[PDB]
Amino acid sequence: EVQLVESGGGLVKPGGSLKLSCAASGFAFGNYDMSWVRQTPEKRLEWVAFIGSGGGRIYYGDTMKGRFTISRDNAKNTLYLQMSSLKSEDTAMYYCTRHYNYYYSMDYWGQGTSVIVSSAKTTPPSVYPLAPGSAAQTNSMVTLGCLVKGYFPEPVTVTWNSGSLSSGVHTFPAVLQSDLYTLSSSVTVPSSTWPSETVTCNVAHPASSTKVDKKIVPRDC
Amino acid sequence: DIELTQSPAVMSAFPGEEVTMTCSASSSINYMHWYQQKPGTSPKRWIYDTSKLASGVPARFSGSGSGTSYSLTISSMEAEDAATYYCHQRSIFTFGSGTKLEIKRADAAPTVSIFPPSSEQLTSGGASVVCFLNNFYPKDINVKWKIDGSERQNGVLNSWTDQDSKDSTYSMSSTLTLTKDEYERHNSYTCEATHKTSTSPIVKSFNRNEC
Ligand SMILES: C[C@]12CCC(=O)C=C1CC[C@@H]1[C@@H]2[C@@H](O)C[C@@]2(C)[C@H]1CC[C@]2(O)C(=O)CO
Repeated sequence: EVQLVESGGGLVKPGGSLKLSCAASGFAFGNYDMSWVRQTPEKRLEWVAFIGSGGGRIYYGDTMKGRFTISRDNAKNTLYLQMSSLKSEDTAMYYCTRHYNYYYSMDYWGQGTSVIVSSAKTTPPSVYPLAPGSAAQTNSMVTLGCLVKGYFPEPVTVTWNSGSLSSGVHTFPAVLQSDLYTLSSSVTVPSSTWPSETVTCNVAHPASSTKVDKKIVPRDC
Repeated sequence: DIELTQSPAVMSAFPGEEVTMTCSASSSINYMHWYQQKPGTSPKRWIYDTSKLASGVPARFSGSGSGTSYSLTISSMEAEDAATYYCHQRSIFTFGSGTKLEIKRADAAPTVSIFPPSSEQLTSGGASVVCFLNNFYPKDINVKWKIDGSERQNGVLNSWTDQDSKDSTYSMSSTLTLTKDEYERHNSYTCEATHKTSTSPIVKSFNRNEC
């Protein structure tokens, strides 16, 4: 029923600006106080801004220092947050939230929209098959993998045989390496089925609009 | 600045235990709220006004406190309760840093697999040696790399997954990144896992000169 849907996030250079939107449905949007909350990469949660139902009462968090401006258009059921002079500490997931009564708990939250402040530019990832090779295995099961190196920004999505190998998958959280992201994904299948049955990793990087398939072939020694 | 702190930052318990977590304020305040978060999704209202349960919250949960001290309590804990719980109050800028509740289970040793650098990465001039340690418990595990018989510490990056939603195991990758020329100067590469499931390590290796 109730829905809150954020948008407008993205990459942004230091010193720039960005306007975030939050579209509402399922309730009388003009009767409710609204807020923006942000979650930093360290998972810390910070109350950014608050606006009363009529648009005539406004508050800001301690580090906002005049660079943020919250506003709303009750006619179009939308809440906004204008950001300016953005700094590296402003990188976070930005959430649209709604208030219940006058003790200011937040009874519904949106899906979140991500904001990243840096000089880095969008970069597609390289994708490398991980066959055992000189490290051949010998059990009823074999484990294979894919290495995904050098992309920005997060995230990538990894699947195996188009999601038909779902069980036995571990896709590890990404880490920054030379200020570019890298992760690996592993899959475990019966050893009797490989290489007789093909195994492929499907890498998708929406921000660079790239999609690659790497078949896992046994190495030519 | 009224500030919140939460204790413990991390705890773990088997299903069926009583669980308690504390939220402290630098000065007295009232009407405390608690929010539950699970990986990949938004925070959810769980407890509000210190004691009221949000909709859909089982009566095993209860919130209480006053003054500068508050707490959230779970009777007969169930696996779905695993999450991060954050306190917050109407005069507070920064949410408390949260307690992460994790599921205790039986000890399990890791399935270890080593992967020599791909020929495609080598073509580009990089050399990543990848070692996977999968389906283990507890989370605390130690990985060691040996290159031609001597320990190596530079250029290693380790990454754990969140506790597995189906079996409560952890997995982790340990990756040794080297330049292609530094990779070509050595032959024996070894990834060792030392866990409290056994005093003797699990060991996987290869010689670069093979294949
Ligand atoms: C309840 C309160 C004051 C009374 C009111 O009519 C509405 C609100 C909601 C927004 C709250 C605000 C104050 O408490 C100060 C807060 C927390 C603000 C959100 C950000 C804030 O300005 C701060 O972070 C100050 O440190």
